Amino acid sequence: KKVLTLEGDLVLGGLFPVHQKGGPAEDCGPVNEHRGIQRLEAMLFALDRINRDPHLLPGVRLGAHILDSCSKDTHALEQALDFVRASLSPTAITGVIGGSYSDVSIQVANLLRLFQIPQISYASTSAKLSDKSRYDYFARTVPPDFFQAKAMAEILRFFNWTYVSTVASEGDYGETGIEAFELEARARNISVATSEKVGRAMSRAAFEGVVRALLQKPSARVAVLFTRSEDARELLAASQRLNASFTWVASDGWGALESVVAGSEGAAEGAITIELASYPISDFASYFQSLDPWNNSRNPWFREFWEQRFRCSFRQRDCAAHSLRAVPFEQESKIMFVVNAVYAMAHALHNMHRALCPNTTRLCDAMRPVNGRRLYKDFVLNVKFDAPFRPADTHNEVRFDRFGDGIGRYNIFTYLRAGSGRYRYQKVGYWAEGLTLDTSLIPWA
Amino acid sequence: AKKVLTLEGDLVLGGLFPVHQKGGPAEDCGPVNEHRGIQRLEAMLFALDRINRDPHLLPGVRLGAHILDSCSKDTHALEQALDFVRASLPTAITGVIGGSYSDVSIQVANLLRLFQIPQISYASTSAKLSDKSRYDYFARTVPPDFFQAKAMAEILRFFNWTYVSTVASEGDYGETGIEAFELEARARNISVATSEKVGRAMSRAAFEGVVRALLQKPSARVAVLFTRSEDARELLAASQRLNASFTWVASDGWGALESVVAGSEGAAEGAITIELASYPISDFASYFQSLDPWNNSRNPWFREFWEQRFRCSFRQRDCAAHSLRAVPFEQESKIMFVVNAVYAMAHALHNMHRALCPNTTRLCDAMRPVNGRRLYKDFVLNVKFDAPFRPADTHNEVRFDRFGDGIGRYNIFTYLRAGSGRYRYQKVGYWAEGLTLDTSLIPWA
Ligand SMILES: N[C@@]1(C(=O)O)C[C@@H](Sc2nc[nH]n2)[C@H]2[C@H](C(=O)O)[C@H]21
Ligand SMILES: N[C@@]1(C(=O)O)C[C@@H](Sc2nc[nH]n2)[C@H]2[C@H](C(=O)O)[C@H]21
Ligand SMILES: *[C@@H]1O[C@H](CO)[C@@H](O)[C@H](O)[C@H]1NC(C)=O
Repeated sequence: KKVLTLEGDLVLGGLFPVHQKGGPAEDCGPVNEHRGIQRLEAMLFALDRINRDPHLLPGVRLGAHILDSCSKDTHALEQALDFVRASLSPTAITGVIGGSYSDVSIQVANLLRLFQIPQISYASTSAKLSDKSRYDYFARTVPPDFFQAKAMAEILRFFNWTYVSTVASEGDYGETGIEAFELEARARNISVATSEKVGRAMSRAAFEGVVRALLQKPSARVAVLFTRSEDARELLAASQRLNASFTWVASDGWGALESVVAGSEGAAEGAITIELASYPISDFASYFQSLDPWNNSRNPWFREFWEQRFRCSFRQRDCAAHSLRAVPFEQESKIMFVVNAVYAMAHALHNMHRALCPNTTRLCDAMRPVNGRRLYKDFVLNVKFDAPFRPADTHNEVRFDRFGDGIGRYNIFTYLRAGSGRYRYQKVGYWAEGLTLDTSLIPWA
Repeated sequence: AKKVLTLEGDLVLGGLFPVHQKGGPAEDCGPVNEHRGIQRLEAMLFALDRINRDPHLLPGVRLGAHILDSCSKDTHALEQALDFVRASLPTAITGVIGGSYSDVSIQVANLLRLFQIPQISYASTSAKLSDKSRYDYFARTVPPDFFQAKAMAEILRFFNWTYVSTVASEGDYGETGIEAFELEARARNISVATSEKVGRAMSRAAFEGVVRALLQKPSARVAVLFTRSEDARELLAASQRLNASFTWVASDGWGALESVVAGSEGAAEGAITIELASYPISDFASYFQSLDPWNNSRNPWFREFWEQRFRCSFRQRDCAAHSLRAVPFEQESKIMFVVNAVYAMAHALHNMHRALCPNTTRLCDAMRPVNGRRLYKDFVLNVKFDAPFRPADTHNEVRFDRFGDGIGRYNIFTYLRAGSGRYRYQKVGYWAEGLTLDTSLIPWA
């Protein structure tokens, strides 16, 4: 029901999974701290900096119209009507920063393309989206899963793991993710034992059956997963439950999330996981940690996040005690992707403005209204700038390929039992046009 | 701009037919589709006319039309289907009849759902459409593909074909059809040698590539297909080209179509093919054959079809010289289902009128506008009536399960070389809650 709106000369639409998927009865579930709130605030942070950037649209203010998908594609669409309501007779949406889940980005793309509205995803990695015959107004700051699968299979060949199995979740991402793995596997002389399917509706018993099924072919110790966080979580819990031992090789969904493993550490010990290569942003941590319910009114959902986060109630008046500065900050992995995606849309508009409004620094009649086709084809796809807030070590550019995709850069991790019974994720290498490993950091190596 | 076919009435029904084929790699619409387009489109117009003369079906409420051309492309159909939702925010569409190809019905249903517009498909069989959590306003006069996939597995079993290969066309029809197939197969102790995918833009070399992949497993002489017509056609050609022999077991996409086997009669000989169980509708052939370019001004694609069918031009007064009665009439396999969908929607509107408009025969206040949620849940799903223009003997009735699905009734054919030398299809079986076969009619049996 709620929308986040910010004034500006040009309004960018946003789309985030602020809430999780609801019950069979309800549309929306509880608040998403990391993939919801933190990702939405990275958008707000980025627009704030952009609006204080002298070399980036100094005469044009970037406004916002941010929607909640509730982690369900059909819901994302009901909301997404806002972006197009004016045209079908918000006054004007210049472009959409959004889609977390591939299924959401695909659904929203199918509508946005009917209105020539450009779209940039910060998280969607299904290979389908690379097709400009169907998703001709879609671009992403992340690479497709074509390269993730290619990396996963390359790890197996290096470790001489010829017999292995697969799990994967219902949805565009997982299903189309594991086929890409199996294809790259077969090309490397890698056999598949069993190929399993997992849903969210699936209960404790059904997850145990998957683990049971993976044992039927015991010559395959290594399990390859292209699953959602909560599916990886469950399958890992089911493993500790009936004391099962697998060599997990898992996709970005699990990545280096402590939540996926928390509680089922023993079973997880030794897993090799993929996280799309990114870096933290120190300015964003400071920004997020300084947010409070009385000073962050512009976020319609922040008070709900706060009650949930600090098990308090504003009615009860027990929320003021708490503070984000006094708790351990853990930035979400794809925050870089959210900032990059916001900056990419801003660079595109600046570049469009340079070309269409030569005399004035302000929004001229040529960009009233902005032509989406022209914007996407000639400006979005042709941006080339140094990624903001990047470390001194890496020199990353924000650029789109022919298919609107990002560069196939991934970080490889291992989960290990560290000192004094603590468990942690360690960076063992990276995949950027070939595998790169340091097995010294790998315990079982 | 593209034309539309509109007819006035009190209540207006949407129509969606593949009038044209997919255009080239750079054009949206291709040549005219005589059978799946023009004939199916005319069949909806025939049903409307008959209903509008019917004194027991909406005697006071006239049914109008807004028929759109899909051009056999989901992206094109969606551009067009916007005409269906503008009045909801200016013609108000009370319900839609349409979607031939599953991709199209799914895409359109995503949009239609947002505005509460009921959709009755006459040809889309993907099981994906049976999901009410996302296609809550969709129903169809055809059965879902769980039945046809089961029917296939039962054909294998009957002939003891326990080592087979599968081929699916990329999409919601092919991929979900084979998924279901493979499960039904597994349960019957039938193993799958290899499973192949036929892409969206395949070359002749790509098609050969597929055949070579099937030739890698020499024991599997059975090739089970869930393919589009042109894919089945193209697979046979490659099979002919490589002197490759297979026992094909195929879905309604190949059906009893001569389009598919023309040129590759030898490669196709001995195949087992499915076609949904239908009968030819009586008065439609006579209706269709009595159509000419001057009396049929209501169809905006009829002149184009005339010029294509009779290889003539109105620009050179060439065409008049002809008639559809001089030439043979072959009723497109799914005409029945098109007529049945129109009536299902008319009966649903009739029964809703009886309930909400007790006193009058005209549209009362309660149905201005028609509440789509009410219409679908209370009337569309509860229709039960004798099938229109059913053979004088038959007792067939139009109804839907509680999820909008039709009931699994199939005709099984064998492609044989007749005594007279010529190649033809022959009915040898039926599937309705179990398999029935006449092996005497199958030459290799
Ligand atoms: N790459 C993604 C995609 O859906 O394409 C996969 C899913 S993984 C997930 N599903 C539920 N929780 N986590 C999500 C990831 C992200 O939002 O970081 C996107
Ligand atoms: N049952 C269908 C579905 O797509 O669900 C399968 C496809 S087969 C086809 N024929 C030509 N191109 N593709 C189409 C059939 C029909 O409209 O007769 C629907
Ligand atoms: C299939 O196998 C069974 C078991 O031997 C046999 O009785 C049956 O006749 C076979 N059917 C055909 C058509 O070969």
